[PDB]
Amino acid sequence: AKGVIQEIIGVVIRAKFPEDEVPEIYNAIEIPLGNGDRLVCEVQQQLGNGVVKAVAMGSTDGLRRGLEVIDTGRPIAVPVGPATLGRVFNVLGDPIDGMGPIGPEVERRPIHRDPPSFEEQNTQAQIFETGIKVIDLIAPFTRGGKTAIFGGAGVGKTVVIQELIANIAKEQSGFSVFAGVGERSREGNDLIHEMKEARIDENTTVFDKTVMVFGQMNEPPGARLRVGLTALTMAEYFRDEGRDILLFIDNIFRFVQAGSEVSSLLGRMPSQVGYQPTLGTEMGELQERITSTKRGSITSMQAVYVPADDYTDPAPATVFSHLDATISLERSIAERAIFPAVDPLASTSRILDPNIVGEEHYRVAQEVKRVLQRYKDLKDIIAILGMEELSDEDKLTVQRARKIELFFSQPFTVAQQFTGRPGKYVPVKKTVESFARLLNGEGDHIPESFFYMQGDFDDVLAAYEASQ
Amino acid sequence: AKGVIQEIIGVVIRAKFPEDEVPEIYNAIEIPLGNGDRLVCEVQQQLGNGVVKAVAMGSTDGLRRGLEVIDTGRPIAVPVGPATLGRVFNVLGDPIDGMGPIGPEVERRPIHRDPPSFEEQNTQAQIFETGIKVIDLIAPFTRGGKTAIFGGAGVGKTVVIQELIANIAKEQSGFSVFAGVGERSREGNDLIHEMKEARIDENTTVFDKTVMVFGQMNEPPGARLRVGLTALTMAEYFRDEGRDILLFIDNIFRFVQAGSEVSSLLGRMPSQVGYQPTLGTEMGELQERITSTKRGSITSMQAVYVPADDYTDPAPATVFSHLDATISLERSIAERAIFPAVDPLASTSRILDPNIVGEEHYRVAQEVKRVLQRYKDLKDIIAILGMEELSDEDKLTVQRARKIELFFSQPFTVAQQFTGRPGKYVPVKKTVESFARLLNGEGDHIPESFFYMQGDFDDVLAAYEA
Amino acid sequence: VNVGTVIAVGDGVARLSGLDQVVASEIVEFPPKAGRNESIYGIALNLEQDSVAAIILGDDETIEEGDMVTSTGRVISVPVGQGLLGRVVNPLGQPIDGKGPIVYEKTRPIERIAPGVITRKSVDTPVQTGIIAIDALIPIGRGQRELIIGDRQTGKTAVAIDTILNQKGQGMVCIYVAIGQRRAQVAQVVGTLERFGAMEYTIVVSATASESAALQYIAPYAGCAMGEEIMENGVMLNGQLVKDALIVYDDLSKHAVAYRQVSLLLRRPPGREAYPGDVFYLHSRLLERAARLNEEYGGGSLTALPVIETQANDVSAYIPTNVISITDGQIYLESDLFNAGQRPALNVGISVSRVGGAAQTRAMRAVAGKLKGELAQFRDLAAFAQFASDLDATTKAQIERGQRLQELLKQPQYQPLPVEDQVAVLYAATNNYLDDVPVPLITKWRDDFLAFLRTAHPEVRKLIYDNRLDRKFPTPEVKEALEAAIKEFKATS
Amino acid sequence: AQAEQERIRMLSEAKSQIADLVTLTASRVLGAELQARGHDALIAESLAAL
Amino acid sequence: AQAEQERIRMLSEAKSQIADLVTLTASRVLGAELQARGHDALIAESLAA
Amino acid sequence: RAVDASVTSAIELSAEQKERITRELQQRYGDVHVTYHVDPTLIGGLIIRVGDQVLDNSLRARLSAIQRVL
Ligand SMILES: Nc1ncnc2c1ncn2[C@@H]1O[C@H](COP(=O)(O)OP(=O)(O)OP(=O)(O)O)[C@@H](O)[C@H]1O
Ligand SMILES: Nc1ncnc2c1ncn2[C@@H]1O[C@H](COP(=O)(O)OP(=O)(O)O)[C@@H](O)[C@H]1O
Ligand SMILES: [Mg+2]
Ligand SMILES: [Mg+2]
Repeated sequence: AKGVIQEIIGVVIRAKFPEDEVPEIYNAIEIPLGNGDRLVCEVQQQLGNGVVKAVAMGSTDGLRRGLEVIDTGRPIAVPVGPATLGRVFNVLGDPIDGMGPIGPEVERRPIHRDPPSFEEQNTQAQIFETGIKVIDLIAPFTRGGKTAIFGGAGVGKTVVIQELIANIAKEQSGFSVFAGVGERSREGNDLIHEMKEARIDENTTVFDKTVMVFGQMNEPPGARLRVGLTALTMAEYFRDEGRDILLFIDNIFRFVQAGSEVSSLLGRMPSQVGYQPTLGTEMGELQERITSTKRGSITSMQAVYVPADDYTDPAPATVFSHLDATISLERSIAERAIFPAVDPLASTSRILDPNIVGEEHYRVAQEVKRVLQRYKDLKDIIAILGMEELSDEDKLTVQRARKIELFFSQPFTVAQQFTGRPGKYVPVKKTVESFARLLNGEGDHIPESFFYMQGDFDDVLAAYEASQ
Repeated sequence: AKGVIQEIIGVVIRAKFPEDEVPEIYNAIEIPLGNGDRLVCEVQQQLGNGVVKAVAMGSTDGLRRGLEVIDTGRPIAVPVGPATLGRVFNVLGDPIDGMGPIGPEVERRPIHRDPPSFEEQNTQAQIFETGIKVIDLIAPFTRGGKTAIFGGAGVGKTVVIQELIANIAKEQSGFSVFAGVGERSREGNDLIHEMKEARIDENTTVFDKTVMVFGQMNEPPGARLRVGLTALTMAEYFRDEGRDILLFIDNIFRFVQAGSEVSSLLGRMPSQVGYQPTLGTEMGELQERITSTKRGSITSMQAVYVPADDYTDPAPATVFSHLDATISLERSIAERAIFPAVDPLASTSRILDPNIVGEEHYRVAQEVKRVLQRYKDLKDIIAILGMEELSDEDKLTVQRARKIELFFSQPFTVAQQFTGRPGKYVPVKKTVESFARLLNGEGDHIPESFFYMQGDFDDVLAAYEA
Repeated sequence: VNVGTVIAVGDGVARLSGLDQVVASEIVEFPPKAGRNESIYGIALNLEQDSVAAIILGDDETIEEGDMVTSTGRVISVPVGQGLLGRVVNPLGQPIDGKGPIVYEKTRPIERIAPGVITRKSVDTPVQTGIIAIDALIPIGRGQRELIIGDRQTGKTAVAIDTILNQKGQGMVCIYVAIGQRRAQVAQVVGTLERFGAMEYTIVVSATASESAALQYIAPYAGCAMGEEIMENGVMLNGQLVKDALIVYDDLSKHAVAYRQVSLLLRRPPGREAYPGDVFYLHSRLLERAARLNEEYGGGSLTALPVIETQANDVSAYIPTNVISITDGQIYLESDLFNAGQRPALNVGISVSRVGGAAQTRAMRAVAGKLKGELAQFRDLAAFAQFASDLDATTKAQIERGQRLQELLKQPQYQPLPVEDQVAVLYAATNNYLDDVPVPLITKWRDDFLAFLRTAHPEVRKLIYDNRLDRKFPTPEVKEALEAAIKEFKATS
Repeated sequence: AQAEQERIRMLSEAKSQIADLVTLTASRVLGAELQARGHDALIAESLAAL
Repeated sequence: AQAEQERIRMLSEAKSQIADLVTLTASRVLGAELQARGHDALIAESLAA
Repeated sequence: RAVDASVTSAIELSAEQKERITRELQQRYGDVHVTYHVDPTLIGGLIIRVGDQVLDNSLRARLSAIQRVL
């Protein structure tokens, strides 16, 4: 203990310690900082002569060289238990809501824990109903399986997450954990608090069954880099005791970005597009803890930001292999006001198998992808020449493909402000029936304009009949 | 002063000086070359203990490490004043024409000056009446504003360059500056000397009314980088004298490329196409002393080579960030129109707004552009169908568009291959009313081919009378 | 009192050997020497061993090896308070308008962590931009971050300055941070603000294109610190304490370019598009400070209007997508619409406001929901309009109504409209009270109608303004009053 | 208006010169009066401060 | 000429010179004891301009 | 010892004044490596740069008055 700061490079603080009292790799060292409040840095690399490199996880823009550094001797420990339910925490586990601090009797666990072994993995999987047509048909979510929503900036990742929470966070049969890493502090939280305290399952709000860690974008890189692990530590306690956990992590991409910034400050050699050389390892360390084990299940539902509209960027590229169900949000589809914006061709799922999701569901989804493909192949032919040069069956499939594109649009309860239409909860069975009817030929006479922002096929038929 | 050369790597040297009296940045250290001549290097960085990294701005082939280095204590001195009018200089301010040296009595200002302060700027933008017909109407200049000219090896670029100097002398003070950044020794220096000296107005050569600065292709990147600032320094004397000055920079993109090469040689990391990281700041050091101040104003006209056809290229993008007007010389119209071949649809101007040039000028310009756009849209129909399928109320507009595209010809006081037509200087006040009347039905009688270099609507009526 | 010496003046970065007890973001002084009367400051950022690299806030041409420096004992900070109002200032807070020294009692540090999550509230109060299209289709609430993204000369600065002008009696303190803009443009903008009397409540922070890249990198943070001083403490404006501020960061693409220069000259690794890895963090830590604090934390707000310039209408670039992912909406200005005469060029299809739709006057939403619907109808039927009037009659009337609405949205520069005027005009346009008016005359019809209401019927405007907050705006009394006013105007016309 | 501005421009240089000259004369009064008031008695203040 | 007249009035010591010098001395050099040892005439003695 | 003082007073100092200055440095070591540059431009004080800390009592209040007045 009792080290001194040698260098201050960004949020990377180099501190020298006595030769026999150096901190371990992930210990949490503290600068007193005066005023009775401390700055908790996390060690990353043990250099020579008791020299260590630590990530500030804080402002670190008013502290000089030679300042005393205190080695806590243990990694960043965060509270776990029912005491964390209905509370809001920092990356450090310190509550930031108005309520009081977590008492000492509450168990504290390190945020750097080994992931579950291979023996502990849970292979069981079944469809998780979301009420969203395109998600429930093309890429069905798994109960206890990782899924992520990929998309650019303007596309609706956060609105999809908010509708998903409003849909499934009432019938939890367990607790849930939310982690908006590097997200807007406006919508990412304090607007989700409003809806999570407005929703009331049974004499208790959804917020009362939710642990919440933010580390929003305003924070420096270290907080965004370790907030994901803090949230996973919060959720793992409930998983281990058998409670089913819903895990929402926002923009895992900001976790990777904060890692990249910290690595750049750490002197590592950049990999690919300025990214950290330890990209895959950090990603795995975060994501292998997001697993449903035999003791309990975690139904993770992540969001991922792709730099601009780039899907070959290293961060989403590493995310794609860490998922059971993939969803891709396209800028082009969103610009067409088909706001759920999920690309059926770029979205897949592991449980889209007739043994699991059902034979009719699988047939309808595969046909809705075949038809969608035909349209992507004929896209240029339609673009320059026109629709009339196609054969009769190609023309019919193109019109049906456009109707399918319009039909994946769905109003959301949380998106009622943008589209005046009220939200529609479409069960997966009704989605399968609607798309089977659409492919069968029913609804061919209907103009494509009536498939926009509707529920099941019955609503489309009712709208057409009201229009005569 | 009195340092020694420590290291020579191409056109980047490192001179070691005493611990005190180190040269500042951009201090123009001078190396004697064993004769009357010398090598002037510009300090770009300070290193270690008294070591300064400088760009050669010369041959740097006869040098040896250990030669004496003399610190001048200021940026590259440039002669200024009427002594520079009618003379041709390189980046260092030495004359490269046949005449002798400038001499010691002439004022020498630092090449690296600050732009005019915030309080000196002109609050209100004023049109710089050029005298052209198409430009003074479609792409009006701005007094103290930057203007681009495109087209590469088009036609009418050079004649417009000389005509603007001729008109600026006729209307404004007249003094002009040509900054030949990366100017070819054959194509762009001797030929332009002959063109300027042969071009004469009111018994005065255009050469005598302009000062030319040439950073040649063969000179190292530093010379081509700082030749623009040398030209600015020469122009700012006359601006400070209250005169209106027109600064011509040939291929500002070559200034950008010289900056990129200097940054690459200095070891700086590249930026976004391999360009210099200091692209915005370098383009702001230049093109920000080009402003209209309370005392005087430096209007400018910068030829711009768009890399390939990518205008979004950092180089033309950062140039467009600093542009107030654009003139687009096009090859298709250049096939037959060797008079100013400005494409009226592709040439725009920021100042062409009702608030500044008035409501009448804006109305006339918009109507002319509308008619020409209608003709552009119907060009394919005319080529395919013919004049007969084209209905009524558009055949009139197509004929009017032919006549008005022909009426963007101007008889020049000074021209290449002088056609003999008397020079004419048409103000904006005349141009607006002339084109308004041409759009008001008058002039429908004279055939389209007799609009070659007419000049004014009163002259149109006079030509129709004969 | 603590000193060091410059050992190498690099690419805008001095090294400052031996300057211990300097904090990690201190502002060093470089006291004046012979040949330099004024002090030029720098930010000590890389506090490495036996060397403190410092970015020079100014031209590095003036400093030299062995020059003394004096740590000021303060993190990088700018003067703030009421004294900044009506002053064009440097990012350092030094005045550049020449009116005199800045009077201030306290200085707030730039580059702080934003207030947070709990210290916030959903925006409820509207920011009246004064543009019909923006105020009706992309509502902006106080504390919202609305990106004004476009393509070079499209009217982004025009929209921002129109917004700033409209906040005259609105109890708002405007801030305009010019980052990388030409000094001529900033001078013209300040002249526009002064001639319309909007300078009495406006602060201007100017880091022009010639200024060193160290400036233009702290300029938005200086402006945001001033805005935060307004947000938390507040200033007296028109005798009433205002804790709401509006900050126009202007071109943040130039801000990102300046930070790219600063990073690359510091030999930091480049990332995507050669930008540093933390350019997103730059813009995020900048913009997240623009918040709407709840009543417990003062109740103030700071509205941000960042401007991004796109290349060739490419909204899918790196920095534009970064700022879109940071901010709460987009006012997308199209170049095609701008050149086609729709001078307040606005891609209504993709311009949106995530938050602030609720922060609209109830009259405005009640009148403009169907306006958005009709504009959507027009944009849908524009594709089918390629046929020469082969569609049916009622949809032809819909297309004509959409054309009339589009002409109505067209609004001249430097002429903001009060909310009562805007809602009256949109009521007229949406009740089918303009279908007989020919398309080219609609702008003059609007101007004449507003002049009529200003002169003939002040009481109708007062009644509309007073009754703008109620749940059901089309009340019978105001409905019939406005009906009588418009019928009288149309009979007169 | 522009002539008033131009006159102020010349006055601005004159005003700056007058201010600098007045302050420099005030300083030189200390410099001239230093010999009579004491040439090297200023060390007392430094000892207390240091 | 107007600026010349104003500058002549200012250069006339009675306008501001002696007062400014005395104020600066009392503010900086000595606690209202600028004259200290001698300097009785030396004060503004060489204030030529 | 290793601290270095850099005293700069307007007029050249006599031996007794130099010894008084050295006694002034008894707070740190008494006799550190001290170098006396003259710098006649400064008036009425001495700039003691002991280590990396300076003490300014010479001419700089009047020059602050210049900075504010100009
Ligand atoms: N609503 C409007 N009505 C009329 N003219 C307008 C309007 N808005 C902008 N303009 C004109 O458009 C031109 C460009 O406007 P502005 O200065 O806002 O551009 P900008 O988008 O900020 O571009 P730049 O990147 O060059 O700063 C100017 O002539 C301005 O007068
Ligand atoms: N169901 C929906 N209906 C209408 N608009 C939607 C819907 N979902 C998303 N959007 C649009 O998406 C935008 C918000 O996207 P967001 O979820 O914030 O993405 P990101 O978090 O990547 O910025 C809103 O402006 C809204 O217009
Ligand atoms: Mg602008
Ligand atoms: Mg939203």
